Amino acid sequence: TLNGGITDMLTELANFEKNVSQAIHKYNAYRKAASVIAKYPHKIKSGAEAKKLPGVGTKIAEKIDEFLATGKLRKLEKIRQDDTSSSINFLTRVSGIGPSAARKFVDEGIKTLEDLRKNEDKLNHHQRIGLKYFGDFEKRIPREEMLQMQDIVLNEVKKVDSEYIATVCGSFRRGAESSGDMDVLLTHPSFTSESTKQPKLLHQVVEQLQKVHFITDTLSKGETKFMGVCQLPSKNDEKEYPHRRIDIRLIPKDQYYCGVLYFTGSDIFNKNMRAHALEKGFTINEYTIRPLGVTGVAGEPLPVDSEKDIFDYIQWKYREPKDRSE
DNA sequence: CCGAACAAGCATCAGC
DNA sequence: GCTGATGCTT
DNA sequence: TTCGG
Ligand SMILES: Nc1nc2c(ncn2[C@H]2C[C@H](O)[C@@H](COP(=O)(O)OP(=O)(O)[C@H](F)P(=O)(O)O)O2)c(=O)[nH]1
Ligand SMILES: [Cl-]
Ligand SMILES: [Cl-]
Ligand SMILES: [Cl-]
Ligand SMILES: [Mg+2]
Ligand SMILES: [Mg+2]
Ligand code: NA
Ligand code: NA
Ligand code: NA
Repeated sequence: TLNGGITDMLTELANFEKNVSQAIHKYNAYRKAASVIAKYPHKIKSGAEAKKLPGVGTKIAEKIDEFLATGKLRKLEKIRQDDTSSSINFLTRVSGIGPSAARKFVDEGIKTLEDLRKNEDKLNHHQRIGLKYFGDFEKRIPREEMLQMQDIVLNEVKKVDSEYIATVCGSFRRGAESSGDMDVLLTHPSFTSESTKQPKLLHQVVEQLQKVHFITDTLSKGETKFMGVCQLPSKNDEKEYPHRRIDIRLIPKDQYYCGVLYFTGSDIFNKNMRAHALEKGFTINEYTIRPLGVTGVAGEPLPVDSEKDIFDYIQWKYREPKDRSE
């Protein structure tokens, strides 16, 4: 956190542009600059020094100069005073409330936690569960708790069918000492890119985790992606653990490496890697890497036998998960 | 100067 | 119902 | 907002 004041400022600007201005490219620009500055191994002395990094341009350099000189940014001082911006930023902290619904709620006079709680009938299902667990979802998960959760998920999945493989990805797989949620990649040999030989593969796992009261709520659920809520069991007289967000993603078994690369992230790492792929003439998603043809149409999937094969195609040296926390 | 900026699953809605 | 756009999310 | 052609 050599430059934590700068990166906090840029993150706050990113969130303003996403939530309030609905300016996605400014949001991405600020997050990318925060990320590249976060990895920079010197304490930054000037905007000009920062502008040498890719993703930091003229406007962010000027803001860095203001922040170094004064410890603050007038632009943010003013945003913090703006009631509509304050209301919108608060509302978007509820899972399922994005920039559009937040602004609509404000128009309707719904702008505080109390307002939301008395207007549950104006929320869709996702938003209602997001409100229910508003406090819990902003708490971090100690890696010690992530390990207990991993043990439950892996053992319960095994009881449904010993041929499932569940892999915990996200920041956990990158070795983080705490995580914001739990991300689980799931495979089963019945589900490949060529055929689905058994129905309900994801449903059966969700069902088992609900049966043992690990999964407590559902935000969304389809054939390949579950987004929901879980909770560790507590012992006698113990206060309960916070409820936690859990995402489960069933991926074709032959596409595990693209899937685990995607689900390990970070999100900015993936954006950077995919952007580099495009510059190299490839496109990467969670299933495949394919060349781009003469006109920019993706060709056929390329053979992939390891995470490293994907890095090789785009002429990147391999990066272990712990070095992808961008 | 100016076009591109990662890629996609699920929920929800409008239009036919 | 189906299709496609949009919102929200990973 | 930044980058690259
Ligand atoms: N290509 C692409 N991939 C994305 C995106 N968002 C998330 N992902 C992928 C990478 C995450 O690690 C992974 C899990 O998504 P996540 O939001 O749980 O992130 P994470 O890396 O686990 C955070 F550090 P934590 O949850 O601990 O707070 O999903 C995205 O916008 N684009
Ligand atoms: Cl924008
Ligand atoms: Cl500030
Ligand atoms: Cl594909
Ligand atoms: Mg996560
Ligand atoms: Mg570019
Ligand atoms: Na730069
Ligand atoms: Na939100
Ligand atoms: Na997640």
